[PDB]
Amino acid sequence: TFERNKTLYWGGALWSPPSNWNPFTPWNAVAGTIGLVYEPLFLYDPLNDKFEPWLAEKGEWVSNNEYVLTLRKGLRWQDGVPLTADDVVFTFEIAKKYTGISYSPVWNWLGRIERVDERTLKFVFSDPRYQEWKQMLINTPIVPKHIWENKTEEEVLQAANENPVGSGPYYVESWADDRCVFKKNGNWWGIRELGYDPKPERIVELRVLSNNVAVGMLMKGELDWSNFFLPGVPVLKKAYGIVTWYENAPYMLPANTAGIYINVNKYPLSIPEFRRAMAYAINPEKIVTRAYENMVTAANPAGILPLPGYMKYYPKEVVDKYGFKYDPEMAKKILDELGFKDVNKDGFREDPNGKPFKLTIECPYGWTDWMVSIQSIAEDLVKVGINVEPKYPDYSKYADDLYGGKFDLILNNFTTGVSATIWSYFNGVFYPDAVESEYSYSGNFGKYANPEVETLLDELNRSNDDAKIKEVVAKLSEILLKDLPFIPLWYNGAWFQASEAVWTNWPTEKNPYAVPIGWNGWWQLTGIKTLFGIEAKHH
Ligand SMILES: OC[C@H]1O[C@@H](O[C@H]2[C@H](O)[C@H](O)[C@H](O[C@H]3[C@H](O)[C@H](O)[C@H](O[C@H]4[C@H](O)[C@H](O)[C@H](O[C@H]5[C@H](O)[C@H](O)[C@H](O[C@H]6[C@H](O)[C@H](O)[C@H](O)O[C@@H]6CO)O[C@@H]5CO)O[C@@H]4CO)O[C@@H]3CO)O[C@@H]2CO)[C@@H](O)[C@@H](O)[C@@H]1O
Ligand SMILES: [Mg+2]
Ligand SMILES: [Mg+2]
Repeated sequence: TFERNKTLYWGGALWSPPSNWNPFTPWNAVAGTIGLVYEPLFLYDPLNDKFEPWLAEKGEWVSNNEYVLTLRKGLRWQDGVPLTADDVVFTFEIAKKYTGISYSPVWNWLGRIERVDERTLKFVFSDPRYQEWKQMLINTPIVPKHIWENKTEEEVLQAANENPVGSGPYYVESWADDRCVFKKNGNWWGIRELGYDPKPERIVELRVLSNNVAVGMLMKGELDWSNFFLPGVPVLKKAYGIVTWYENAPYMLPANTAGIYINVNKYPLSIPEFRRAMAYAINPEKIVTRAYENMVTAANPAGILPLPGYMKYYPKEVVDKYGFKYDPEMAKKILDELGFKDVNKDGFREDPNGKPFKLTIECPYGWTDWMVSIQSIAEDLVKVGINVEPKYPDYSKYADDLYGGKFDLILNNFTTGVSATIWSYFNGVFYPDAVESEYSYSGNFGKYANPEVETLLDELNRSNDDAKIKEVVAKLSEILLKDLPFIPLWYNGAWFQASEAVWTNWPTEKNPYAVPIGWNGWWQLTGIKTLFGIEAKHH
């Protein structure tokens, strides 16, 4: 049995049976595969807007189109093989050869990677996409050449990669239908080279079928670290000693923009004015109150996260002029203009030819707050005569629906999260390559096309000037508000609560040494630093 005071029980990110640890497919890999096992060149600290060199010792643009990366000495894979610049070169170059790899488009703007010396690389760009490069530095996991280099593309993309060999502080000890057990690598290079020493001997990542199940686990100290949404936080804190980021309401940091992606290839969702009608029909405040007990705030119409590094580009003129707000009369007005009228007194508008139509809205089953939220959204839409039914596929079906574009309306936040650049938000909304691609893992899940938007995304991407960025953000926001491929509704929380029954010194507002979120994508946003600060109450 695992000794209690050396074991960290964590959940909130495991919504399918653990079966994949492939760093090339983080959408399917067990959360923590990126972070615990495979590592990035840099972390990004969103609390302070700062990069922390991780595998890298340093990185800088030495010219308009050359980025010099210096790797730390003494880096090592979990199998003892040195991790070197060879592996970084390979991580990028494998995607030149194998276009099926998700980040293969990097080679449309990266020209070559020069080896300067033993630990230094010079990335030379044909098209220096500064904003997108920031994201690559924290999101691209470095993989071992000596393990992956002889695999075919099918092998690379399909491999379950059981017993993954990464360079990180934990490896996989065991797994089963309800858990993945990570075990500490006592020889992790980071101990010597960074002076970080992860405290848990084991991290047990738990799966539950619904947030409902996690409540009792946290209450009883069976769960230490929760990245679940849990209701009734005031009671958890008062009666069970639960800690959160903020001591008082709203308790939770914002994490991302939750909104509705719309299948623009399904009638009548193809009609931009119909999408604007839906936006006017929805009451985000009812969601904020009913689902979240005011732990979140409603989104501004552009969906720009209420953080300083984003809000410095807020397009107030554009939003004042082109924004939407909750107004059922305006929704009814537009629907009537479009000819969608109830001809049979069933409370549902038929189409202009008198035919019925109805739509689905979906979220993952067991994501209890999103279930309540899409019930609320559906109710709002039905109230102006749009027949919308909530559906709760399991996470895996939800994800296949999302990535494959097989939905009507879908509540999502996967690409609209906290990042090093506002470019990632607009890319997460508009991702042009989604349109012709079978699956999209990068955004624009409803496959909205707009050639003008593509040029603007690139303009923003290529800019390093605040004035220029502000100008382009305004143009992008105007098109977002006119065509609404994505309807922003609220900022979903960075859900974090912890039990102090075993582990203490959690990071909080007053002790902000890490952002304690272990969802995929968040280890590199300093989730990993959680592990070096927590303290086991008892030896
Ligand atoms: O409140 C509701 C419930 O919340 C639960 O917790 C949720 C949480 O709220 C949130 O939904 C979270 O979402 C995860 C998600 O599960 C998934 O892991 C997701 O993974 C993303 C990832 O963040 C990136 O967006 C990634 O984008 C990359 C692309 O895949 C691709 O590699 C791309 O490659 C480009 C390349 O880098 C280069 O730029 C080149 O030029 O072009 C390439 C192509 O574009 O690079 C992208 C960026 O790196 O995609 C994946 C998949 O979309 O990450 C989010 C965020 O964490 O999930 C959790 C649950 O796990 C619970 O709290 C529950 O209790 C609540 O009820
Ligand atoms: Mg307290
Ligand atoms: Mg009718």
